[PDB]
Amino acid sequence: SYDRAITVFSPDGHLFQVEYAQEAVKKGSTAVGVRGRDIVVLGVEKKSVAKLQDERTVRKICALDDNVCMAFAGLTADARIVINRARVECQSHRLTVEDPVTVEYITRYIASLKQRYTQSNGRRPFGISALIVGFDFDGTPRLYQTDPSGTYHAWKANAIGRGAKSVREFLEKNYTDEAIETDDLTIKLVIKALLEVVQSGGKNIELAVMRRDQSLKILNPEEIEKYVAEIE
Amino acid sequence: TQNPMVTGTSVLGVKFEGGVVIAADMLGSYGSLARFRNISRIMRVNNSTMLGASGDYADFQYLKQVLGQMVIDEELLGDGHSYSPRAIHSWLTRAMYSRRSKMNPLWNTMVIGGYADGESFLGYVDMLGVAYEAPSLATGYGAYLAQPLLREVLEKQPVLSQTEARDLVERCMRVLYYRDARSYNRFQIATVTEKGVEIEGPLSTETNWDIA
Amino acid sequence: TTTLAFKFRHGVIVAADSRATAGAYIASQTVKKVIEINPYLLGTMAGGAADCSFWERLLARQCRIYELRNKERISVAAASKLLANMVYQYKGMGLSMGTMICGWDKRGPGLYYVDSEGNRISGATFSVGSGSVYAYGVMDRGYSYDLEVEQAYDLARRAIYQATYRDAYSGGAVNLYHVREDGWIRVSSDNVADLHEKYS
Amino acid sequence: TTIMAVQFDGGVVLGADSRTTTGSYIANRVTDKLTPIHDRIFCCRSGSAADTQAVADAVTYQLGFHSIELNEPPLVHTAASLFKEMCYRYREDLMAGIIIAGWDPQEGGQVYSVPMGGMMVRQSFAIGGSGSSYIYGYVDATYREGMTKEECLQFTANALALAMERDGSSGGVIRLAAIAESGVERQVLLGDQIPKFAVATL
Amino acid sequence: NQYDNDVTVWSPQGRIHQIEYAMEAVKQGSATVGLKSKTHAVLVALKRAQSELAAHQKKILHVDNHIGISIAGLTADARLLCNFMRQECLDSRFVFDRPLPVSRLVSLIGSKTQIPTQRYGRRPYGVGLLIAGYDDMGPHIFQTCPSANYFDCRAMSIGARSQSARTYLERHMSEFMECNLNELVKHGLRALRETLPAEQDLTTKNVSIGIVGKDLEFTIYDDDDVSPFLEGL
Amino acid sequence: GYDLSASTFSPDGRVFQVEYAMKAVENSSTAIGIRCKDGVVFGVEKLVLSKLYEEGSNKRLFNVDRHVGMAVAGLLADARSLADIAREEASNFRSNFGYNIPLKHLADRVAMYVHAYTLYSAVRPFGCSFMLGSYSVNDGAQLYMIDPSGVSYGYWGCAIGKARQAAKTEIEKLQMKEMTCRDIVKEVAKIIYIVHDEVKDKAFELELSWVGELTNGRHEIVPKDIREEAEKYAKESLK
Amino acid sequence: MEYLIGIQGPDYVLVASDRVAASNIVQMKDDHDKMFKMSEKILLLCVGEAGDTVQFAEYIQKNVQLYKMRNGYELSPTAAANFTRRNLADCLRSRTPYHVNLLLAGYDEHEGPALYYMDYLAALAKAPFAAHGYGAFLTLSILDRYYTPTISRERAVELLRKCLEELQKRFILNLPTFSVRIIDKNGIHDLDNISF
Amino acid sequence: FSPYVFNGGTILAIAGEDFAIVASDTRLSEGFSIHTRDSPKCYKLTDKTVIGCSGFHGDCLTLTKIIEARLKMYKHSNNKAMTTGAIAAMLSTILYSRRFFPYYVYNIIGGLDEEGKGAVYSFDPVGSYQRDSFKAGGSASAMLQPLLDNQVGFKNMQNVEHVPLSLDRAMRLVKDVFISAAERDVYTGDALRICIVTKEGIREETVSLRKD
Amino acid sequence: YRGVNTFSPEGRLFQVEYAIEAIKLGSTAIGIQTSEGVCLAVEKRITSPLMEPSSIEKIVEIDAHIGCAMSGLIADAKTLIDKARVETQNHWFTYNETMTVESVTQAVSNLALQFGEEDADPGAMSRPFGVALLFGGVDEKGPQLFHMDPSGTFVQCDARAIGSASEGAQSSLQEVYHKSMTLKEAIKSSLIILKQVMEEKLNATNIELATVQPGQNFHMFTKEELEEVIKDI
Ligand SMILES: CC(C)C[C@@H](C=O)NC(=O)[C@H](CC(C)C)NC(=O)[C@H](CC(C)C)NC(=O)OCc1ccccc1
Ligand SMILES: CC(C)C[C@@H](C=O)NC(=O)[C@H](CC(C)C)NC(=O)[C@H](CC(C)C)NC(=O)OCc1ccccc1
Repeated sequence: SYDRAITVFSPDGHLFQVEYAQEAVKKGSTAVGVRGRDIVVLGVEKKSVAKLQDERTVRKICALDDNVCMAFAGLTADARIVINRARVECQSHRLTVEDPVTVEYITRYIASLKQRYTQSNGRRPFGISALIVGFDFDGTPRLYQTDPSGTYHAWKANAIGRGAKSVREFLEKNYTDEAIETDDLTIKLVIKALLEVVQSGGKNIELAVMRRDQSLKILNPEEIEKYVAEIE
Repeated sequence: TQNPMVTGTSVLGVKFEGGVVIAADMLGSYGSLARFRNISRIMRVNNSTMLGASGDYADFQYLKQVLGQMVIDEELLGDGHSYSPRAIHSWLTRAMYSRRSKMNPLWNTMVIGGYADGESFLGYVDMLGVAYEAPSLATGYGAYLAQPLLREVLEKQPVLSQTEARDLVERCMRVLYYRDARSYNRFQIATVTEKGVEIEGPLSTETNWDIA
Repeated sequence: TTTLAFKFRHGVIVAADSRATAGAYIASQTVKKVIEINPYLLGTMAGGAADCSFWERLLARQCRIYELRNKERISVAAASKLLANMVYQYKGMGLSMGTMICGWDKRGPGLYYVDSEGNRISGATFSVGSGSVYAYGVMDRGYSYDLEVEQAYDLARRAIYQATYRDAYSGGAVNLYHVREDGWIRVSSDNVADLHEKYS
Repeated sequence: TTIMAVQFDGGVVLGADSRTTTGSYIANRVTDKLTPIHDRIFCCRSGSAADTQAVADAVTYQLGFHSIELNEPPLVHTAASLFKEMCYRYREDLMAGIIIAGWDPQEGGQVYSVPMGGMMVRQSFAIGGSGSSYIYGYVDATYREGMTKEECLQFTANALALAMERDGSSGGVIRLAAIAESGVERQVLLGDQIPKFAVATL
Repeated sequence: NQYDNDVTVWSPQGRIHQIEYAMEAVKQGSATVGLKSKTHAVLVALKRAQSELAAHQKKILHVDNHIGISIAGLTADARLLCNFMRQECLDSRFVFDRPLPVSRLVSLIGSKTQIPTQRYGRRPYGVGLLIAGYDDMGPHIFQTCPSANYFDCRAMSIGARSQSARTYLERHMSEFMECNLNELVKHGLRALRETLPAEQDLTTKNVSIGIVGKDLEFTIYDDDDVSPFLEGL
Repeated sequence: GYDLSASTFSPDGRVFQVEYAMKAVENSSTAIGIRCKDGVVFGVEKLVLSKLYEEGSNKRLFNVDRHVGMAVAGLLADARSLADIAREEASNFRSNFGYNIPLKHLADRVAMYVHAYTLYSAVRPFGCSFMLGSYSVNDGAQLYMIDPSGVSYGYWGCAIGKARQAAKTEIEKLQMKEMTCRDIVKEVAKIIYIVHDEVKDKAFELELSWVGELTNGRHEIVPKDIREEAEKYAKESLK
Repeated sequence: MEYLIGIQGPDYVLVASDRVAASNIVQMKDDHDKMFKMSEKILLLCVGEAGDTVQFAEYIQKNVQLYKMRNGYELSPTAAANFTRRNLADCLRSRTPYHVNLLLAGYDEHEGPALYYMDYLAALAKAPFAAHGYGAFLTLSILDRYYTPTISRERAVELLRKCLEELQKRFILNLPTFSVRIIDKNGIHDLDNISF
Repeated sequence: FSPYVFNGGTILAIAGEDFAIVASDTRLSEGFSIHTRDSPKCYKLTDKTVIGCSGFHGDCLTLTKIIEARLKMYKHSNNKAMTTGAIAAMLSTILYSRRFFPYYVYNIIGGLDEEGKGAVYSFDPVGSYQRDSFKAGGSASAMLQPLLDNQVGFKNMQNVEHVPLSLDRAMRLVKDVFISAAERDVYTGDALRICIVTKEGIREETVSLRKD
Repeated sequence: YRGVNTFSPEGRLFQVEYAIEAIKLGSTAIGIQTSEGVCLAVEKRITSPLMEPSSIEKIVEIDAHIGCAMSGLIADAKTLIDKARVETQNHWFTYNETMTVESVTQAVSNLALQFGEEDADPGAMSRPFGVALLFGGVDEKGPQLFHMDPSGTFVQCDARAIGSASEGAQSSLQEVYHKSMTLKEAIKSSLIILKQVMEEKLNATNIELATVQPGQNFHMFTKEELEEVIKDI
């Protein structure tokens, strides 16, 4: 059993393996999430359709449960492993607690899993950051972010991946109660933020919408184009 | 041992002024058969401790090997510390209880006599971990036959001399030979005093009246 | 023994006797058969005294950890499920444990019956113990969801008292509890001898 | 089954019957119950054939390796100790009664008894098996100190013949073996060679 | 600079540098003294605080009714060793109903501490100990090192600036055997005082005393409990 | 970097880690052991590092078995670990076979245990040399020595430590094959004093042990009276 | 003993079960639910030893839901039935067998309605109709007499009533209320309880 | 092979305003025989706590040793002595740890609580425990309890003042209940050992009973 | 190269030294002990306005009478806190009492430094925890404040500051703190220092304050209480 200490401290108190995992998250495609009054929206920029790939099998937005979904930015294979671990935990929580999971609970579970891989023996840190959105049983919308280090926070709106600094800067200035006043207005805010980085727009961005009672919904290309047209 | 095979009968013990004396016959009965008639059931644990045992003889031999090995190890250090009779009695109680708990008991009833720090010790240990210290002990059928005589004398006279204790033991050994169907006429007497442990040869209950 | 609990308009009422027997010998007449798991959760004990006390205490520790981790009080359904899973690992190994978990959760008042045999159900009224059959008759005839608080106390006391009268292994004092939206309260502890004078 | 071993000045004499039974059927009537563990060390087997054979093979392997390592001939006491160690540890699984006899330079002829249970004891002479119960008085009455090899051979032959006559699980032929510094001399008494005692007729 | 990175690597001079560094850890620790007489064994330690508002770190720990230790080095390792010693003392009492002899307890420590110093990926225990106990053979004072070696002493000092203390103990070693308990403790305190850096005095806040005797179970004196001993020096 | 592990041969076929272990053994104080007709005698030059140490502290003579002795040199911690191993081997032998372990067999078992630590990088070679001595009527006096590499041989007189060469020269003139333990004890004390360097080391205490017919085959410390006589004889010899 | 019954029609599956939770000659619950929602088109009816039924059914439910969440589509009724049999059979010879009798009902878009029968030995059978418990002895003949492959759901409910009336008239246990449910292309529909 | 055997013994505990009494007989027996006449069932745990164990002597010794070890472990870790309540809670967990191989022991803890008042805790073999004002356990538990309930508890008596229980009255009551029990119970009646826990310390008294 | 269990020439473990260095990257946290109670304060250090400050939990409750303040790699402290909570409930379950603050700190400190690479466990910790913890609570001894470092060393302290501004926060605590200080004065003093060291302007949303008192349980100040205190401060 390989049991070498992959992650160790360094002079000045740094975990280079954690920092490298972060620079691996930064190379990934951009992802955006905003928390609306009665809606939570997740957006992501597609590097290239390629006109040959089957778009069904390259989704970067996944549903952990009926009331929770997440989008990642980093290594695709690592995300698939983390997503599966969350999915089994969500079902396990349903089995024991007899109630649907809360966004904070599953975020805490995922973060703890990531932290464990940074302190375990013979293991590499997970090279992904995740944006988890959903609705608690009380109905309050939630939006969380998790880093490879194992830390997590609750965000009104945040972006991860390539060019996340600019998108976050744009969101900070453009996020207000008026902007999230209506569900359509909230969607436009995500699209405009993504357009800050991605070039083509419409054909290079994927959007997912989650409402209080309704399940996860993926906007069709026609809907995305219409919103882009309304934006311009 | 789930079922004993070759067993020794009662063992006696009584403490006097300045020592302890233990008796036991040299006979291993294979279920109503005097099979082995020259086996000593008394062991010299160390310079101030001696041990007699009843029940399965093979289990007694195992304890002889283990206990003898520990004494050797302690003497190797040569640090001035040696196991006292109380320490050996405590160790045996734990060993017997642990085997009973695991459901693989050592089918024995042991009597431990010793003399250290100018004080006599006499202890008892059953196969189930029962242990205690009394002025006189008698395992097996000795509890029914020999114990009443020893207790009666000791209640009358709490402290005995070496000669009185030896004569008392011989009388009890005679009674056991009369009425115990698994007893033998040849037996050993072990004594521990300030001068160490001495084991007496194959004595015989010569005084056996048979006026029928 | 006789434990009893039912739900009504103003919460859930829990009552029990205070007798413990060892064979045909009355070991004690002051046993506390209701466990204060939390200021909002209660548990009753019936069956093995050691089994019930140990596993309820284990449940109380698990519930407290749950609250610390999740920063929210555990629900009645979750607590009963926790106990059901803990004791199911030892099914068929001789544990005797019949419990009712009573509390007020976010969904409202809750009452679950958990047995060492593996049963876990919720209902309006329950009764566990040797005298449960006797307490069922009195409770069934006098129970109504629209009972007043004072009436509910009287019905619980009468049901336990009648059970102690007919059951050899039930007796002592009737301990009464009432779980409300803001927590449970120790209503009273009336001796069966005194109740016998009152009812006759 | 009847196994007998005697000790004389400078060696030991071993003997056994040659009957193996499965109920009342004699599966083998010429079985050899004297297993040579080493040179000048023998063991007489009684009880379960499977257990005794397995135990004898294991001790033979252990003693042979031990002797090679030490570059000295094995001691009879050591061979008995190895039998005791295994028979005692697996006392609940093994049904095997053994007597170990042989010669070594240090102590000369020795006879050790390892009955069921795993106890070990040095004996001037030993007997075992189902048929041993019928000759306890005979060996006790007719045994003497200082017997020679020839006397020991005759003493063992007479005892075994009586046991085979009475016991139903004993019979066939008598296999003997005298062990001394010179070597091992084995012989088989069969037919009229077996000692005979007239049966009273009224 | 390639022979001082593992404990399983001998150097050309036949030295294991890792063990040498562990010995250097106890030197950075704080001073502590231990001496014995015909009847008593005494431990006196000098506690120091990281900050003025922080309590002085404790240096004397209980092991059994007749054994105590004074630590100097990595505290986490000290607790691991103290825990091991307590279990060994408990096991002896449980099995033999008898106090574990001090020398046999020290031998167990050496055996345990030696294993890390010979396996890849393990490290020596970065802590030195001054074991004071009483057994059937009389008072005992022992010294342990990160290297799994121990010495039966009559008076020893370990820790920072402990050579000045050892100098005092050797000078007055001839008097310890026949002095009373009060006199013996004062000898331990005077040595510890020598270790102190000139402009500083022994205080009830930084001095801790441990005493074990023929008819005196191991006791620890700290805070105002030390005032009776300091009064007179 | 060919000398950083015991699992690598040097270009010329040498395990430097083992060689360094022997070098550590060569910095200790000398310890000698002489075999004679009656039995075996051991002697050790115990330096007093500090006057604060109790007499008998850090004893370098051990009783691995009631009939077997043991003298050591080098890292003391490793030596004590080997002594525990030797005791375990001796005890296990008695339980399995029922009699005292022959000294030759005991030396072989301990030597193989030592040798197993010079084959892998996961452990390091014992940095200590030791010698085993015993006496039995059947086997007579026997003396053995084992080095870090795991090699064991029989000796008539052996030395280990700093002044190994000087001690070997002195031992050559004893003619031990026809001498008794009583006379050998005085000779052992004399040699230790001669090899010792008073100029370099401050002071030392002489530790003596023997096993033979006079002790009935049990290894034990030499009596205080005999040790005092031997020390006086050695000091007088050093005119 | 509990009671389960299932009738399969051309394009639907009708299932019913009693609502009694007894404990040593006392009805502790009168509205117990013995049907588990595997998915939007599958129902598991589990009866047997206390604890075993809930533990097994919940365990299967978690896995079936997990499969849906991981693959984006729900398990077919046949696959779910065979998955259940595999788990039951595997535990059969272990130290912790599950003593449960199961009826699995479901609807698949392609295959159509399906009713499956399984006993505690994990023998799986597909039948037009099945029943579990002692009441199965009295009601199975009624189903054989009156069942047809082309039975309308209105007639199926009537046939279910005749089976439940027989239990009231001739069975010894007190089973007043019965849960009723139906599965078709539109999912699981809860019908009115049949009460007496 | 039965791993259990009953050795008799009776224990009793009474709590008072400023004291706690724990008493027991000193007879150890097996079957119809008497092992020793000087085997008290009282065990001192701390300066203000005493435990009385009766039943299978093999489990009695093991449990007492386990408790003695655990107390030292607690003191070392928490730097303070255990309380009577803490000991009672721990003993419940220790007893239940062997639920499926229980200690055939009856325990009664008597001592002072944190407030300085007497406290008595009774136990079952499998850890079920409960605080009480007075309790009797062992062979003669059924004989002792009814009188304690009548006299200490003032049960079934009317128009009687409930005067607080004094130390002298409690001591006389303890002796009387045991004297009566010795007359009817075979397993008890060699001698009476009384342990009195108060603020000053633990005091011990011995009173003779009828030998047979 | 340079295994985790390695000793520097000065006897200081490399990994522990680096872990201690990692503490200086954390936000400042202050804890003051008073006869009336113990108060804990910590700067939240909001990175961006879009982050929800309610989700930064740098003060957590171990039990009703124990509270913990964290600084450093906050993700590491999650396992330490979970161990402390579990240990506290185990003690209540067994002894039916409440663990003391020192005993809880001791259990957590023992968990720290139990890291290894070879022959430790299938998934043992590979590195020390990079978090410094301040344990505050009320026990039989009254209010208690304990500081635990990555090295597994814990000590009681009257007032202790940890984090990026520990040097300078401790300096201020030295001048102001005194034994007879009340709980109100302690809270005011803690806030004044925090406002001084913090780079951002102190307000009711970017700091966390909690207290434990002999009567009340562990209490975390809400915004309304925080606004009241800072107004005077
Ligand atoms: C607290 C309640 C559970 C009290 C009451 C209620 O049923 N318990 C009981 O009546 C049961 C008997 C039976 C009815 C299960 N009694 C008990 O459990 C009593 C309680 C002591 C106070 C004497 N103890 C008892 O029977 O223990 C014997 C025993 C010994 C070893 C293993 C298991 C059980
Ligand atoms: C080979 C001898 C040393 C042992 C021999 C002598 O009595 N033992 C036996 O004959 C005993 C008798 C008794 C256990 C029924 N029989 C046996 O051990 C077995 C029967 C087993 C079911 C136990 N008999 C048997 O089938 O023996 C087959 C056999 C035939 C020839 C040589 C070796 C073995």
